[PDB]
Amino acid sequence: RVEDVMVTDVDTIDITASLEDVLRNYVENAKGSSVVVKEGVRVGIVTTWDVLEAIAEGDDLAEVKVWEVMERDLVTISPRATIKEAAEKMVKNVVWRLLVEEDDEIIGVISATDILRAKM
Ligand SMILES: [Mg+2]
Repeated sequence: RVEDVMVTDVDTIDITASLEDVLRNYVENAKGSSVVVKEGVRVGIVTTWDVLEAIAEGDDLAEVKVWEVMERDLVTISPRATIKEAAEKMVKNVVWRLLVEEDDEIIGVISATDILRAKM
């Protein structure tokens, strides 16, 4: 199940950060995503795909704040879901990562990389 393959040690970024920060975190530290935090509460996820979308639109990455592009509802899954169910949600929503929520709070992230490694 998701709880068996998820990562609880999540990378976070403040809600006031920009896509330039997300880009930098990827290029300098290899971080493909971050869980967005607002005053200590995890509220969504921002990813390098959001950066690519901004580049495609010609946006100034420093001016796009992470709250403008973060996601939560369609990318959240229960730790009780099976790995196949997690893969199905990733495929339906065309995302590489899902936020894992329990007791209304984000407790981790599961990525297609994790699922592929577990299958192998
Ligand atoms: Mg998106």
